[PDB]
Amino acid sequence: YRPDINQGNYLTANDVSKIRVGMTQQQVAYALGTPLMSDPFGTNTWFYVFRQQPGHEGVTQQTLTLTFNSSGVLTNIDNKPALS
Amino acid sequence: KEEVPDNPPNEIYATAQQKLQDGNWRQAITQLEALDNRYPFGPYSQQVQLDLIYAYYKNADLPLAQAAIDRFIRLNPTHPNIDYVMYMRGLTNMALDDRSDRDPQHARAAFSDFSKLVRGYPNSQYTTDATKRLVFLKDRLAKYEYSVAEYYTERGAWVAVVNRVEGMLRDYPDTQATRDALPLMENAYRQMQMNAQAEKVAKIIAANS
Amino acid sequence: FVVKDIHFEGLQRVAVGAALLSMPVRTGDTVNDEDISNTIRALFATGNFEDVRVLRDGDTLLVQVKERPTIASITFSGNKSVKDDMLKQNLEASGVRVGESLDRTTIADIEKGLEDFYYSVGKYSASVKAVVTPLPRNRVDLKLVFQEGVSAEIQQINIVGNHAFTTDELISHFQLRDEVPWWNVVGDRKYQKQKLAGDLETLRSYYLDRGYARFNIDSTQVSLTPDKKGIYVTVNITEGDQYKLSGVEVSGNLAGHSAEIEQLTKIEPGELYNGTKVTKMEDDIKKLLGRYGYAYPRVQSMPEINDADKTVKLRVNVDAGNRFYVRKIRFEGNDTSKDAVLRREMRQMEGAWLGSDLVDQGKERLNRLGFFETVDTDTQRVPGSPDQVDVVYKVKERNTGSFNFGIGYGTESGVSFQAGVQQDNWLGTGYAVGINGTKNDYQTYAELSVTNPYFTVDGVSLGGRLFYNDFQADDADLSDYTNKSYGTDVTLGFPINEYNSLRAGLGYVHNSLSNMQPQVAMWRYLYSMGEHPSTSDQDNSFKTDDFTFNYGWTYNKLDRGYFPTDGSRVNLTGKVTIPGSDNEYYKVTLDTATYVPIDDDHKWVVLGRTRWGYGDGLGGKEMPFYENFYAGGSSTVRGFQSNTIGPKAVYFPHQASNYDPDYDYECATQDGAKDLCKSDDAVGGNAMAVASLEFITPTPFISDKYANSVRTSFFWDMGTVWDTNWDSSQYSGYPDYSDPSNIRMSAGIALQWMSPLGPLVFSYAQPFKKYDGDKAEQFQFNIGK
Amino acid sequence: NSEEDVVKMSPLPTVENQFTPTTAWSTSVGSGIGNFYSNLHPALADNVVYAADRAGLVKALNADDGKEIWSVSLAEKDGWFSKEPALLSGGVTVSGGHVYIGSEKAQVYALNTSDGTVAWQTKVAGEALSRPVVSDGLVLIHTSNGQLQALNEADGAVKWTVNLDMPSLSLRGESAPTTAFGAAVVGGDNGRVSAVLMEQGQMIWQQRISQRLSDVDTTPVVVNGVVFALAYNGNLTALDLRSGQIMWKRELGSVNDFIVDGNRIYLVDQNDRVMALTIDGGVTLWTQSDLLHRLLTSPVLYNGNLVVGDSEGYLHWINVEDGRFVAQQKVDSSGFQTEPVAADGKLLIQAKDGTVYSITRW
Amino acid sequence: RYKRQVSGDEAYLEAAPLAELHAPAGMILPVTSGDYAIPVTNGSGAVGKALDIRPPAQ
Amino acid sequence: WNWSKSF
Repeated sequence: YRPDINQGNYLTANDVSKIRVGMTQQQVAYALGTPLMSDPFGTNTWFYVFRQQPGHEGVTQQTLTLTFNSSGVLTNIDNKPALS
Repeated sequence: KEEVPDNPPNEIYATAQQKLQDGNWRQAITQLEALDNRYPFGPYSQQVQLDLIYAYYKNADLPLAQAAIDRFIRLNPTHPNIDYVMYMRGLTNMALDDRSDRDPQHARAAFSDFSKLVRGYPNSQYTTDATKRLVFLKDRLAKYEYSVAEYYTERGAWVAVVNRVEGMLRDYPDTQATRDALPLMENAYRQMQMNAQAEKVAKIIAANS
Repeated sequence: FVVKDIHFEGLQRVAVGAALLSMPVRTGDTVNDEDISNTIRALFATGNFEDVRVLRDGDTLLVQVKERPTIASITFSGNKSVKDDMLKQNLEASGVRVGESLDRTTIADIEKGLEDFYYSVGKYSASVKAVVTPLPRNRVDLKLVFQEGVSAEIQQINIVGNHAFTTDELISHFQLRDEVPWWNVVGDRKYQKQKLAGDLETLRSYYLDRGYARFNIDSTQVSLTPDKKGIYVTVNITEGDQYKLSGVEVSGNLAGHSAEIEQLTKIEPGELYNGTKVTKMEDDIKKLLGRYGYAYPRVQSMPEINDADKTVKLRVNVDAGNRFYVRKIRFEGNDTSKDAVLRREMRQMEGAWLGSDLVDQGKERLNRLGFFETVDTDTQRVPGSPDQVDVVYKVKERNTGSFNFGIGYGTESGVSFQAGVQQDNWLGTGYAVGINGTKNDYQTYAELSVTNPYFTVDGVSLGGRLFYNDFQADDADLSDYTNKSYGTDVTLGFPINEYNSLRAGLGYVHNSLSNMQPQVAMWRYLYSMGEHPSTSDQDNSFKTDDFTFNYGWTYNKLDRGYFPTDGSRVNLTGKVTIPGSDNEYYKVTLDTATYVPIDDDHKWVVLGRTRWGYGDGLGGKEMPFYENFYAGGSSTVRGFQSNTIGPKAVYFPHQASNYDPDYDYECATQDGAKDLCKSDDAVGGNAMAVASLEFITPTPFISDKYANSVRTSFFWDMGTVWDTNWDSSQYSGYPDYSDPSNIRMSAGIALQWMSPLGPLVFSYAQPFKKYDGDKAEQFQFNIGK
Repeated sequence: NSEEDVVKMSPLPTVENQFTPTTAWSTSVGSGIGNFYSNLHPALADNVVYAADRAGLVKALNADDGKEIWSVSLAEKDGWFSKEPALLSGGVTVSGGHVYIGSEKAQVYALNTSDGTVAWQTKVAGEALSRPVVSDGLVLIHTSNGQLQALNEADGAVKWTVNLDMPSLSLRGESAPTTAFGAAVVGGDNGRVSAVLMEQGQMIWQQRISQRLSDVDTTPVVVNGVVFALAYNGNLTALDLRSGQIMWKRELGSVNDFIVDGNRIYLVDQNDRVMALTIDGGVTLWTQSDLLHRLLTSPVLYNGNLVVGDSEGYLHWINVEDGRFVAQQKVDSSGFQTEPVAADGKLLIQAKDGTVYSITRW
Repeated sequence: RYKRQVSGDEAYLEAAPLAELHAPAGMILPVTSGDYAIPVTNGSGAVGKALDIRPPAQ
Repeated sequence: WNWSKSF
């Protein structure tokens, strides 16, 4: 009855494999893009969320949390492909 | 149709001043428009411009007051009594605002004007009221953002919610709507299964209320 | 010449400092005639001086000047078809306005400028005259007298170079017009460049959608008459042979989606070229690539044509760009309406990737509400971000309130009056309140309505309605009974498919029945409801208070609302009385219409309509005789008198209210009546079945220039109505009205079009099958509201 | 709601008829041109009159009584029901046992004088709104697109074409060339008089005789190696037949044709001021402005007297020595729009409703 | 129209004062951007119909 | 006939 509800960044499953531990922010911005959300409470940590909810068919949410360091250098990746 | 004779300027101006004091503005507006057209370079045409700003303000002809203010500030940018004109600008924009879900651009304009006035001239008489108005306008803008976030919470959007609440915590942190909007960000962070941030939002909440 | 001082004579508005600044010469410099001329020309160019003279006195350089008189007012006299405010806007855009001066040599120039404006608005024989009134202190008023003249109208629209299609058939689809009858609403006879370009595009499309790929418009010619009251248009073209569509070939950065596309580029090899289909392919590919994130997926179509075999081969170039994300969505201009009213119509979500199709959908959805005159969009960027943007919708609000009156005529409802006051945006909230009223020969109706279109985010609504209805039957071709009813109703509406819509609600209704003629089909219900009235008198009253659960479903797929050509509409309505109410009954109705075309230009059509209905009681009771079904008229079965199909009344021997011979009475004791009494006045039935098969054709004798605005039809209608509770054993001599085999047929012709008085629909039918009592009314019509 | 005109139409003068005109006869044709602007007018050759209408009907009549010799239509009918008009707009031209007519559908017909059977028919560039001039075994046509074409007389084959420039907005009417010393002079809606050799179409010269303002020449004339041209909202001009050197001008314009007799140029302005200039310097001799805004027609010199029509239907015989109305007559109520025809001692004219009239005086 | 006849005359409303937002231990709030900020303009003027907005004689 | 008059 309702329209499609889309939120976040479109991850193509071929970009998330282009990112290794050691890349700065410009590189991940060229590969994946600029995210819509982050952690404003001090730390630098980006969240690429990919959420889609069509009409009365379910939700799909992929989460990619990238934890950087103080000098713009990737330090940890965390991928949740499906939501419980 | 409000026909005006060609009496000398003194008596026209004294009649104007004798109709404002009573509380009738539609009358003196005509006399001042005349004394402006008929003498666009008289000895007290500026005075007439100030009086026309006042009249157009208290008569609900606000766009004409905006025009008069812009003109007066262009032609006499160093007039001793220019604080009055900036105060009238802020007041005109506040009136055009006239209802927190509606367009706030007029409120932003009024905020900018009152900011100019209070930062430039703090020893004036038109400043304390300026701050008392700035507080109100800030709260109004925060309430607008809160209404938007509430809509996007009803819909099911959880990224717009956090983005807008962060924008509020950035621009309007010292208000009550903001204090009333952190739960929405918590619920959003929890619905997308990011609990490590909902815990932070709760840490913030429990430290204030 | 050395200058030791500078002096001016005539400076009134421009200060002495401004003059001394604008002058190349200053005090304490050598001067010659060249510098003096330069100063004079500078003063002239300042736009504030009319005559200048820089002479040399004994020692001083004396500057005489006659400032141009300051303009104190600009009057107008004779602007009938042009608003003073718009004219003043154009003027102050030209440069001249209040406060400035009057160049006494630009009179004819301003006159010709206004004359050019009039030439642009349609009038070519207009004459403008600028009178100049001087006033003291060097002031001047500028009066403008306008002789408007007579407008110029198109007398002809011609097309040369066409051989396959007649010019009239092409003009029929234009927005410009050369013929405008007094019995149709097809348009005005004025000229505008925008309409001309739109019509050229329409012609190009009409030709490209038929196989004429090489179509070319060589030129256009617009001409006037020496009297300048008539306009002539001419359009030369070159229609080349028809071309087929051999194949399609795609190539570009499809982004690995080369599989989901080749199913969109499938055709029947050997088809007729068409532009609509190509644009549809492009739009589909764009919608797909948007479904996959990309926001500006350029798509181009280049045809490679071969004249030897007359084969077209399309070449599609796809450039799927970059993904763009939305950070904000803003609305400016909503001083009354709230943000939620404009945001719940947006299909593009804030905080997600971008799609321009969704932005356009939101713009269109905002245009449909009716609360905004203009709606513009702007997708601004974000300082310091290559993948983020902010969308902006600028709007201009419109007044929503509406006083309304209306009149109409027709055979069924005689004269019909309508009147209402409506408000669509109550305090910028979306609520739609209204008070409406209608009055015809047999009923008054008055309703107060309220409704929130979004009781839930998805689009669910919640209505509300108070109503009063007075109903006289003798004025509707029925048996005599007056029903005065008042009640209320609420209902929710659920959209599920963009064409299907459910609805469900509750209602209360109080009915008072009076002035009732004794008859059997009425007592059958009265008795059921406990009453025991008398047969020899018609001072009978009956009050009921009923609660009802109402349900309904609607399906709409018609291509158009006016003069449709393909699709189907369907409506199911139902009602059931819940306990507590005095009456116990259920009722159901089903209406269906289906338009089927049999050509490609949609001029021959086959329409099929049906109307079914059934109702009955539950607790041994009967259905109310004021909820019955009625057939006959210009809506169900044509050729019959309205509400005459079906069962008739069987009266009782009964004295009348006030006897006065020369008036026809229905079996009164004062006329030799001693037993039951057949009649020809209808009462309705609890069951109804109606059908109509219609064949729509083009109007044969009216010009093809505007024969697309008139609809001609040949129809065959069938119908039956009957009562299931009529005991044919007790009442033997009188017919059996529980037999549905009594089908009533009719056949005839119908016309339908639009008039200034309002919509018009005429019908001549001839019933060949009809039974005892059915009254015929061949000619029918309705000039509606 | 009311309707007003900037310029107020002039009244009907009151005149004593020094001679009482008459109406020798009148025949009717079907529906005429109507409320459209057209050049379609009658003709005369060998005591027979060929006329036509706008739907496709053409008639021949005797120039003495009005008896119809033959009649023929040119509107193609797709059976007994459908019928599309021909939209005739070109002045009937007769020369050499043929009758040439033009159409708004870019079709030019050439019939025979005897039976009315099409000797040939030809497609052209655009709407043929001009009189199909005949000269040198050729037929000159001027189309609304700006293309001057030359068909042949006996066959119909387009021999050559010339592309004249056309502006955006113009008037409804095209100039009919005039042939002189093996060259055709013509004008266009651009404000230019142009000469072209008849054989191939080589442009000899082009001059601009003009002054959103428009200009249209509409059929110049030639006398003793001097061309005379006249524009709309422009200047009447005299030009050398061989170089285009303006010899003199005069600021006054008109689209309706004019006449040159002896040393006098009789013309009719766009404001309907009948004037008679001289031929050497453009000196005015008299004026007659008692007909301002009566929508006159092209004049004709009958028996030493100018004759002009009007939309109301009143025909005016006006003197030429001084400019006084010597007679006035009422003929038809529909109105006169096209030019008269004075030849062989006959004065024929045609109204909008098709009724051809022949005028005399007793 | 009728709405803009109320604010023009005298109407003056007082709102909820501004209270700073605290930062817990182990984190910090975002930056403020100082775009919408209110300095402290000392002095005790008049407010709400006690202020003379009548233009002076200059 | 149907006259609407947006107040």
